This record gives sequence, structure tokens and C-alpha cells, in this order.
Amino acid sequence: MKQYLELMQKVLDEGTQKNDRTGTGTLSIFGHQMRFNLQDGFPLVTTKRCHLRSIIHELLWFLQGDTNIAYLHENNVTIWDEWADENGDLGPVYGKQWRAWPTPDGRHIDQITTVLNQLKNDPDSRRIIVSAWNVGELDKMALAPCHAFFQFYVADGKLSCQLYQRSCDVFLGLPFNIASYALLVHMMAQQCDLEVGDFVWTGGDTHLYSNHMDQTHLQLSREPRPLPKLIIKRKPESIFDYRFEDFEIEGYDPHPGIKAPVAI
Amino acid sequence: MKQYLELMQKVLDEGTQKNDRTGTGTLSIFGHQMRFNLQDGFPLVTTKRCHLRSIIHELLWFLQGDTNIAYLHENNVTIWDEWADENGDLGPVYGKQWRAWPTPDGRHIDQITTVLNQLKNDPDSRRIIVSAWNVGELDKMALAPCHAFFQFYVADGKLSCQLYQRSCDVFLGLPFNIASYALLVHMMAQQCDLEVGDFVWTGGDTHLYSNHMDQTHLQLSREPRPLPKLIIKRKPESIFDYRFEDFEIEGYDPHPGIKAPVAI
Ligand SMILES: Nc1nc(N)c2c(n1)CC[C@H](CNc1ccc(C(=O)N[C@@H](CCC(=O)O)C(=O)O)cc1)N2Cc1cn([C@H]2C[C@H](O)[C@@H](COP(=O)(O)O)O2)c(=O)[nH]c1=O
Ligand SMILES: Nc1nc(N)c2c(n1)CCC(CNc1ccc(C(=O)N[C@@H](CCC(=O)O)C(=O)O)cc1)=N2
Ligand SMILES: Cc1cn([C@H]2C[C@H](O)[C@@H](COP(=O)(O)O)O2)c(=O)[nH]c1=O
Repeated sequence: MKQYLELMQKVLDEGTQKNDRTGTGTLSIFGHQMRFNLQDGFPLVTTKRCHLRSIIHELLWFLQGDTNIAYLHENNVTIWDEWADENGDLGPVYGKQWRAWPTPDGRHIDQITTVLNQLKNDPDSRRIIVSAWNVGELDKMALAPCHAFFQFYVADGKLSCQLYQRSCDVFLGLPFNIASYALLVHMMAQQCDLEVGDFVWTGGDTHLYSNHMDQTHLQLSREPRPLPKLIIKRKPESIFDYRFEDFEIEGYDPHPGIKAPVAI
Repeated sequence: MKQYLELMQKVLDEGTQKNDRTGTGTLSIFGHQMRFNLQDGFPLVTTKRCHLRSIIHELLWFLQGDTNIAYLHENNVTIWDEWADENGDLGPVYGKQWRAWPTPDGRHIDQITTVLNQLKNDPDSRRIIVSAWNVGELDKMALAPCHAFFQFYVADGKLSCQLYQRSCDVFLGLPFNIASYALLVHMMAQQCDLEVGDFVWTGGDTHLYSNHMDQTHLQLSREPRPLPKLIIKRKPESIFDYRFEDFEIEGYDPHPGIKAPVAI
């Protein structure tokens, strides 16, 4: 996508060498922002093939409040295998914080239901926010949240959303993350009778791993194709009642996949 | 400052007219980012005189972990008077979360102590974060945090910081917010023997109140002047031992102050 390849070129042109946990080695910049108008098309990267079925199933899993990979395995999705413990558990990562953030006084807050009711009843609110950054539970999580905090906004009948991503593997993780939140915006907008607005992506430590550079330059040699279109085929009674089959992506004509090694 | 005046002009030109919680009305945009290289100068707005007395005391108050305005009054700082209760209390707002975020199990995390230890021990970490957005205590706060989340970053011996501000009064609040976090960067860099890098400001709902328009037009007619330089006159034993007398701003030649009514 034009904005995504510009970001890749910016990391390459302006980034600095940085180690990670012992680890692999990165090139990193700090601070970036880009905007996808979702009325232009669904922002699924076209300069390499991406696995949308995994994106959809992961988001439905988050929305259920699940943090065990059993559901993902029942749908042949392996993207979390490397972080799960021997029972398939990840600890209280995204889905648990979204649906049941634990308070100090024994309550749990369903932030997704909260922002659905704000969008329906108080869309001018300046605090329609979901955070996964539960400081007091980070030590129980298999990974600290990368897509850590997000905010919705309504204007002119359109729903927008801004994500703060504190750490971002630009080659492997970011295509998935963009498509995931874009999908969530469409579902929310459907539930609240709004049109889609912008997805605004903001990055903290935004980096390319050193073993992804030949793959990154291969992708950069390619011309983006027209964006695909997202069609939702049903209006479920709640944001938690969507099914994989309710979604169809039309016109996705990507360049070939590019394989790259994960950095656990 | 150039970037600040460009943002003000952008809200005027592109902002949407919104009813807000106060009944005042705003012009608002969603999603913006600015970057201040702290080696170019300290980013204190020069197109109106900003009073650093209140900024410094409020930051020292945060760092104490204090959420009662008594300390502020003892120093003739009144910026929190409206929202406090008859005892001076604000609930568990910024100071409490920075210094003693409560876990669900009755422990606490000192996020400032943690960040100092990360900068000194693990400066390449991608999770050097302080969050005031404690979902489970928002109900107890007098006001939901506006400067909600910030992240530090170290590259080539320089300390950078990025703030996510979910709601931004561009005219009254933003000059203070920028200066406050720029000051914290200088203080942490001093304690960690680092040089200062960038302060990156990221906004969510970024707005101008409808009774600030005369003041905005006045300020947009003024040419910015070269930024001042911050001097810290003493190095304290810790980030928790600074005093107002430690700070000097040299070469600050602002245009006159501009008075505007605050939306409660
Ligand atoms: N209107 C208002 N302005 C604030 N700055 C502000 C507040 N309320 C709530 C308390 C706390 C106190 N800090 C201050 C800071 C500066 C002043 C002030 O009036 N200074 C004058 C006098 C100088 C002097 O006396 O020496 C001068 O500079 O000459 C007063 C209070 N802040 C800060 C806070 C909040 N907001 C906004 C965004 C939304 O408009 C709204 C939230 O509303 P909501 O939850 O989104 O619905 O507060 C921000 O944009 N940046 C934030 O850091
Ligand atoms: N170092 C590092 N990199 C990351 N990307 C990363 C982590 N660490 C920690 C945990 C996660 C989980 N989410 C995801 C991680 C990776 C992918 C991913 O690699 N997608 C591939 C093919 C997917 C398939 O069909 O199985 C393709 O799109 O081609 C998708 C989601 N992300
Ligand atoms: C879950 C997830 C991880 N990641 C990457 C970011 C980091 O490189 C790495 C997280 O490790 P970290 O805790 O050291 O930042 O995984 C993404 O980029 N997007 C995602 O959604």
C-alpha cells in the first residue's frame, strides 16, 4: 500500500541499529503516523500475499475474550503457537483486557461493550478508548501488548479509529495489524449505523529486523495494486456474534507471498 | 512554534463543528503528530507568554505521587482548583498512577522507578512506558487523563519520548503539555547520563473551543521567535529530588500573554 511502503523506506533511510532481547538486531525509528481512508478500500497489503483468514479468526477470538490458542487451532490458525505455554495459554493478553480488565476492587470492565455504548449514545465523547496496557498484569502475559491502546472518533456520520502501536515489526506484524483494526472499524460502524472513516496508525519503536532486509527490498520493488473491498453479508445482533463466513474480500489481487523468519 | 501554529491553522481550516460535554462547542480534527528536536531548543511557545511556574510545580507534584492540590496552593498554582473536591482531592489521577499503579492483587507498581531502571539497565527495551489510563480507576478520578500514555526510546545516546494525548485543548492546554513532557525528558536524561533527543506529540481529539477563536486569530498573526534553552543548575540524587529553583529558562522572548476562558 502506498503509505506502508513509504514507512518501510523511512525506516531504511532514517533508522538506527538497535539490538533486542539478546536477539536478532533491528533498524528502528521512533514515532510515525499514517492514515487510511477506509472509503478508499480495505487496507490489506497487495505487494505481498497476506493470510486474511488468520486475521479474521484472530479478531473474532479477541472479541470473545479468549487467550488460549485452542480456538485458533480448531480453525487451523498457528500465528500464536510460539508464545503459548504447554496448555495453550498466553496469559491475560489482548482479548482478556478488552473484555474483562480487572480492577483493584474485584470488578472487571468490558471495554468493547463500553465503547459500543459510547458510540451509540455519546459519540462526541473524547474518551472512547480501549487499552490493553494493564501495567499490573504485564508480568502474567506471554508478550506485552504491541497494539496497546486505541481510540474511536465520530464526525459527519463516519467512524474513525487511532491505534498506538508501541512496538512494530514492520515487515511481518504490521500488515496483519492494519487489516485487523480496519475490520474492527467496519464491524463497529455496522453495529452503530455509521459509515467508515479513517484508520490512523501511530507507531512507537517502529523497526525492521536485520534478517528481513532482502525481503523488505523485494517488496519495495513492487507496485501497489488497487485496494480490495470488504463486504459484510449479515447484520448480527451484537458485535460479539459475527462469524468468519459473514465476511468477503473482493478484488484482492496481490503480488506473490514473501516468506520471512519470525523473531520470537 | 511553527508546528504548533500549523496545527492551530489546520483545526480552523479542517476542523468539524462538534457539541461537546461542556456545551461550549469545538472545532476538532482526529489524529495529528508533531516532533520537537530538543537539541534545537526548549519547546515553549513564543507566540504567547506561557508561565513556566505552573508547569514546573505540576510536574514536580506528579513525580511526588501526589493527587491533592495542597502542594500546588502552597506554591500559588491554581490550575487544578475547579476539579478538586472540598478537601483538595482529585482521586487517583496522574500522580497516583505514575508512582503507585495498583495491581488487582493489592500490590503496586512504581512506573517512574521502573522506567529509570529500564533506561539505566535495558535502554534498548521497546516497552519503556508510563500509562495513566488505568481503566479500573477512571470512575474514581475527577477527570479522565488527557495526556494518557507516554513511551521512552534510546538511540545513539539520546533520550526521546512520545506522548499520546487523547484529548487536546489546542489553545490553553497544548503549550503547557508540550513544555511539561519536554522538561521531564531533560530530567530523565540528566539522571541517566543521556543526551536529549526528540519529543514526539501525538493527538487524538484535537480541538479549538468556539470561544477561543478571537484569541486564535490573534496568535496566528504573530511570528514565532527562536526557542529558549533550558538549564538545570543542580543534579539531584534522584528524579524525585528536583526543586523549582533547579530550573532556568534562558533567552525566552515571547509575545504577550493571551487570556481565554477555560471550558470546564
Ligand atoms: N479546559 C481545560 N484545559 C486544561 N488545560 C485542562 C483542563 N481543562 C482539565 C484540567 C487540566 C489542568 N491543566 C491546566 C493547564 C492550563 C490551564 C490554563 O488555563 N492556563 C492559562 C492560565 C495560566 C496561568 O494561570 O498561569 C494559560 O495558559 O494562559 C488550566 C488547566 N487541564 C490539562 C489538560 C486537559 N486538556 C483539555 C482538553 C479538553 O478540552 C479538556 C478535557 O475534557 P474531556 O475529558 O476531553 O471531555 O481539557 C488539555 O488539552 N491538555 C491537558 O493536559
Ligand atoms: N518478532 C515478532 N514479530 C511479530 N510479527 C510478532 C511478534 N514478534 C510477537 C507476537 C505476534 C503475534 N501476531 C502475528 C505474528 C505474525 C504473523 C505472520 O507471520 N503472518 C504471515 C503468515 C501467517 C500464517 O498464515 O500462518 C504473513 O503475513 O506473511 C501474524 C500475526 N507478532
Ligand atoms: C502481537 C504483535 C507483536 N509484534 C512484534 C513487535 C515486536 O518486534 C515484538 C514484540 O516484542 P517486544 O515486547 O520486545 O516489543 O513483536 C508486532 O509488530 N505486531 C503485533 O501485533
